[PDB]
Amino acid sequence: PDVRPVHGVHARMAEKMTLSHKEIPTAKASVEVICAELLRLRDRFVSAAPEITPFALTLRLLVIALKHNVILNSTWVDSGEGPQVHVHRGVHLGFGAATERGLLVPVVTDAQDKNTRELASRVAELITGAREGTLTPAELRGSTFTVSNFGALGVDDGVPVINHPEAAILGLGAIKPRPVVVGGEVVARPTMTLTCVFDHRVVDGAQVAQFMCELRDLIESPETALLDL
Amino acid sequence: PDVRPVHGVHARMAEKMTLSHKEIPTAKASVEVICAELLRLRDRFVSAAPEITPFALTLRLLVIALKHNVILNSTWVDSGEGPQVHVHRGVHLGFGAATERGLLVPVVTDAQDKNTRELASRVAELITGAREGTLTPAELRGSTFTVSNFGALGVDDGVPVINHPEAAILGLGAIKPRPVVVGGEVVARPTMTLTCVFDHRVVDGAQVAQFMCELRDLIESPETALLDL
Amino acid sequence: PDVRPVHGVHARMAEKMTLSHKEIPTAKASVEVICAELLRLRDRFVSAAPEITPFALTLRLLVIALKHNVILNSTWVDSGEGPQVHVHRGVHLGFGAATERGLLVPVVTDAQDKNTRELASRVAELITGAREGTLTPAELRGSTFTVSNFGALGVDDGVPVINHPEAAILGLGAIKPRPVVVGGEVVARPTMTLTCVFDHRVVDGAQVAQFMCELRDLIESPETALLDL
Repeated sequence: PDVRPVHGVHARMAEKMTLSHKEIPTAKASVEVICAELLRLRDRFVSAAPEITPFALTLRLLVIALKHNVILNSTWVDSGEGPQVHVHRGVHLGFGAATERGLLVPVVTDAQDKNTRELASRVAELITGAREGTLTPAELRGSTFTVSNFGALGVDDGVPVINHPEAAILGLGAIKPRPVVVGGEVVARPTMTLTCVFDHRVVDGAQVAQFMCELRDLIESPETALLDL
Repeated sequence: PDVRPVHGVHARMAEKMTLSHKEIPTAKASVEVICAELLRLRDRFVSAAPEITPFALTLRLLVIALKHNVILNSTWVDSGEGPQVHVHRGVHLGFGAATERGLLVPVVTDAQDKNTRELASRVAELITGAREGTLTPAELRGSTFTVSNFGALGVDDGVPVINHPEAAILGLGAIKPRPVVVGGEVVARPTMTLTCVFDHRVVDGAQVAQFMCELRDLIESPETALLDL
Repeated sequence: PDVRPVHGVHARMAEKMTLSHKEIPTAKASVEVICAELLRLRDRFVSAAPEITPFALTLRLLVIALKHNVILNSTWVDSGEGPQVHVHRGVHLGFGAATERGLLVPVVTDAQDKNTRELASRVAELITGAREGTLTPAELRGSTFTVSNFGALGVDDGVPVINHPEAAILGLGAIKPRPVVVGGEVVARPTMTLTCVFDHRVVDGAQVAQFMCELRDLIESPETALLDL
């Protein structure tokens, strides 16, 4: 066989993947989301601000949903005085950026303090930075929740691996036209499947469902929630 | 961070989740099921007996399918004289009931001996009991198979965790109108995705497929199988 | 309980399932594939060569995709000089064949060297051999990649277990008519969901997406790629 020694970003990925597999009892919950209004909103602003993308808007709405479902942004801890869940006050949002040198996971520090435009600009800088290889050590660490946008790569739905010691990860399926029922009629709509993989020690099914339903409802009516645009 | 010590129902969940993750090599099989006839049957009886719900009817049809696919209701055993599968004669059916105090898993003991009406009434008592916190220790133990109804919480499809030492768990996705093809035409129907997660030491793919196909076919033509109504 | 001692093909399955669960940090990626052209191509040749099946054509197109995405056909190795990925030059394609005596996994040795007709004939011999119990030890070993055709058993989508020490497995969902959008219209098409489960130490998300998108595109326009017919 062609023998490839593993180093760098591959070695660390391989390390991080093994740690998660070993420690975290996972479960998964998925919801189908209609993205017509999301893309309409994008169309409204993309000329004046090209960084307002469906991905950026989704991350903004995710931050809102995490502020309302705090248990999703947390860590299981056993060190010391018995079993504890540490619920994090800051949302430091990791997201995958696939590059020539492999995938990197830039982090939006204190995403909870950012308005839609602020978040969109920062995500754009981080996407650019990952691609050009100019990210600092601080921009590649400290996440409390992570997103995997395999949809941008053409995957319809997927099951990503929790970024240890986080309690959950969100996978974003591909946005494309699919058939859905609206007012009893079969119609075409842009849609996507969201899949949350979670540490079932930390988060229960009722909690994940509440989070995902909220996220779906924000994305399906984003204009009011993003009234800071 | 906000530090939450873990006790009670959370602590036991966290314990049960860890045990399953560690021991069970899982695989998953899903089938899409059309629920038009299921809801029609419900409509026929819900006035005189409000406990005949789609969930209750689904559990009844699940019991029938387990009686016909006995390997699904079993336990992997290594204690003693080598590897054994213990196939259980009784179907003691656990199901999730999410409550203020977390999720509980009431159990229908000897579900195999119950007719549709008997099962529906018992499920209703158990749902009430979980909500009001009046379940006995005996009503929270002894399951041989478990159902997770994340569909009632709005989740379209999901991957639940096997309730150790059981061999499989069934997830019930949300029932809602979705597009399907019937006689070559695209039509709206109420549908749901069923997902079975199974111990692949115990159950093989042919066995899970046979079980799930039977369950689908019962749900899609339930009137004859539930001729004890 | 009815106590069943475990031997033979069941015992080895149980062994292989446990090994995979313990070692491999998995992730999963799925794509929906339209199969209209695949079945049209089959119709063209099934009279003169009954072994040209949708399954055989899918495996042929899979081999092509693996030749172009070599990392999918590989093994994680830690023995010796640190972490290595061994990329295999031969594609020795395992596939599930469910039989009276359980499931067997016949192997097409050097599948990369076979033309469409050669592969189709060999797959047919191997299906026959598994059913009649006439396979040699050599025809049941040495795979570098494995396929699980749970679709033939009626399963719409599934999550199979990697055949250790392989880096990935492909699940083939059931081919049937489902609604899809084509040129903005909701239409009926035969479709299937492909699910790849992969060792995330070996393969990254960009690599799996590239593989799966290629496989989808081959299946959706197979006539040119199978111009050796």
